[PDB]
Amino acid sequence: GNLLSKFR
Amino acid sequence: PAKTMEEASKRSYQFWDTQPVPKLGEVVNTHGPVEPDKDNIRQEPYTLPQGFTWDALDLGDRGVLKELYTLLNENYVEDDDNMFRFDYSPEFLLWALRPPGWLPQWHCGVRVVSSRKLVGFISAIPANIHIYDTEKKMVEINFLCVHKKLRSKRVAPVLIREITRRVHLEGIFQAVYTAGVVLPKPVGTCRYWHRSLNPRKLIEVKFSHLSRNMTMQRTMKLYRLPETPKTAGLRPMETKDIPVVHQLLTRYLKQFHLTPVMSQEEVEHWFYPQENIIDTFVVENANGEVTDFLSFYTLPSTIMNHPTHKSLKAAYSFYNVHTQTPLLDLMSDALVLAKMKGFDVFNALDLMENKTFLEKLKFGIGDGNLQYYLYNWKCPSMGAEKVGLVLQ
Ligand SMILES: CC(C)(COP(=O)(O)OP(=O)(O)OC[C@H]1O[C@@H](n2cnc3c(N)ncnc32)[C@H](O)[C@@H]1OP(=O)(O)O)[C@@H](O)C(=O)NCCC(=O)NCCS
Ligand SMILES: *C(=O)CCCCCCCCCCCCC
Ligand SMILES: [Cl-]
Ligand SMILES: [Cl-]
Ligand SMILES: [Mg+2]
Repeated sequence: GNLLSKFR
Repeated sequence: PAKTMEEASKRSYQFWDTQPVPKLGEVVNTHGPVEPDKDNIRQEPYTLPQGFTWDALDLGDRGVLKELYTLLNENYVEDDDNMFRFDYSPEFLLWALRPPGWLPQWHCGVRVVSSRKLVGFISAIPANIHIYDTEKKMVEINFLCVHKKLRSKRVAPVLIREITRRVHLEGIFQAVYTAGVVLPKPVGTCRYWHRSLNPRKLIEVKFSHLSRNMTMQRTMKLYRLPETPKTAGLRPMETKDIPVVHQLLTRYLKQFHLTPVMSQEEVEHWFYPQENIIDTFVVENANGEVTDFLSFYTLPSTIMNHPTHKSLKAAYSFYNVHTQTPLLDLMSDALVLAKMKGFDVFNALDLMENKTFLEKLKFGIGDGNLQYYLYNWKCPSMGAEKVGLVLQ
């Protein structure tokens, strides 16, 4: 599946 | 669940050690299958825990599509801090799960026997995949999901084995997939980057943070974009553009080492614009020739602290092909178009040539690695810039 990323 | 290769070497994989994938930390110098095509396949479904049963989801039934939407909306992938959760729409799910060649038996659900409640899912769709110097009919695996109340009970390995069996029955013995966790064994590792479009909202819901040495007023000015794109001749993709988009994409992808091989019918499916799902814009020049195109799909995320509030609207870079317009200009126009359409953030991986524009266009690095994997195909790993495949 996809990954839900946000700003480091 | 290891999210780091250093964590991963200090772990053992009771399930993945049984699968035809290379071992972690082994360097691969060959190219080919781990195990042969099977000339007889298990006819019976794998055994589920007592009280659960298999089902094949026919998404053409609106009620069943809504059940899948609800399972994913409530139990699918969250960000690392459990503040946001993917909110795939029903119409998006139809786009992602019914491409040319789809099979309903490859929409593999798990239901409670007594209530028929949907509590697990995994899907396969067919894809032709070019990997180094070989083209293989494969499947793409997506939407692996187990209800939060069913976790840590070994249901995910059963889901994986069952979709494997159902794909084997159709004569296919390789697959491609992505994951945020490190498993045996990534063929490439990619990182998401993010471009603020609505900085006020991103900071308010804590998707981003104010740099502490910068004010809000300063941040709004820094990320402000023009109101209209700058590239001459940019317009939405139309039916008449399907052949040239196909031709442009096919030639552009040859430079990478892991890519889809799309028919013209697949190009129509994956790129023809559908509001709130997929956007594609072509550059048609002064000669009437289409020379470039950009595309992004729509994937909002629930704000878990305020489920009442409107989701965070994110656009995901899909495939961007340049032959006359500089890629930097093409992606600048992608940002302006996404802003125009009301997105809060524009996401892109560091694969293909994306590293050439991410910093220049004021993207910031994200907090998660997306690993790419092949099943039953042992080949050398590659750098992100050689990965030319984007999933949903
Ligand atoms: C991912 C999910 C289905 C795993 O189910 P789970 O109950 O947490 O884990 P289980 O007890 O059922 O089984 C664990 C096995 O599955 C493996 N596994 C865990 N997550 C996996 C994933 N995303 N992809 C492939 N295998 C995975 C584990 O490595 C382990 O195998 P191992 O013994 O070799 O290490 C579940 O946590 C979930 O739905 N999470 C939210 C949605 C999600 O992240 N989907 C996948 C995105 S890539
Ligand atoms: C994200 O949802 C991807 C989850 C991937 C789970 C593992 C899939 C392994 C391959 C199964 C199909 C094999 C067919 C030959
Ligand atoms: Cl279906
Ligand atoms: Cl390797
Ligand atoms: Mg090609």
